Amino acid sequence: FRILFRKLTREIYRYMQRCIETDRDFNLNLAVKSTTITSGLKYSLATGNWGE
DNA sequence: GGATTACACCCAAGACACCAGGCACGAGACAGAAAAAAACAACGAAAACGGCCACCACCCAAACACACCAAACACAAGA
Repeated sequence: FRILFRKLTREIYRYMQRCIETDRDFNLNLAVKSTTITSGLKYSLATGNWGE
């Protein structure tokens, strides 16, 4: 979970780099790609390979 | 620095890339580089003042001699 959540926070940074340039208010519900942690946990528990 | 580490067989389970900066084209600005002109060096022409030979007179150089001093064989002294 630590690995996958640092992935997610890096995505949030990469997104706030672009969207903020537009100079708009953003609701953060399009800023988090929730599928990263879900897909990672599911991949590890379904394959056994413990990691990205 | 690499390279190799038993042989045969059975079963199950998941994936069979997604997403992000570079090539082309897509347009500005100082730098990669090109054109010019004005204060840089020299040379031609005129002006008059510094340079060369006279003229010149007083100050330093040579001769004469003075007395004075430094000096050198040797008759005498001496160990």
